[PDB]
Amino acid sequence: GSMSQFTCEEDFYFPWLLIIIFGIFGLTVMLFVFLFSKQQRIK
Amino acid sequence: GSMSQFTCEEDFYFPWLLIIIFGIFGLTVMLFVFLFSKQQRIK
Repeated sequence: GSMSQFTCEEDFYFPWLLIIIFGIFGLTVMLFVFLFSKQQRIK
Repeated sequence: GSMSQFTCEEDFYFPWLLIIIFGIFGLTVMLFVFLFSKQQRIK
């Protein structure tokens, strides 16, 4: 009633860290290939 | 309906589906680079 505060139900139970790691991996893979193609470098 | 099922007719993007797609992406990216290197390594 006085202050407003919320809380997560999952409480960091499920493997969220695993998802994060994988997420960056995919984004990095594509992001790398994209920038690499623009650089026009074989090495 | 106690249990639940997912079908194409439903026409709805589930959360688990997103994980699956990404999963194969990462595995394919590495699996591809690995096989690619082996294809060049040997004449």
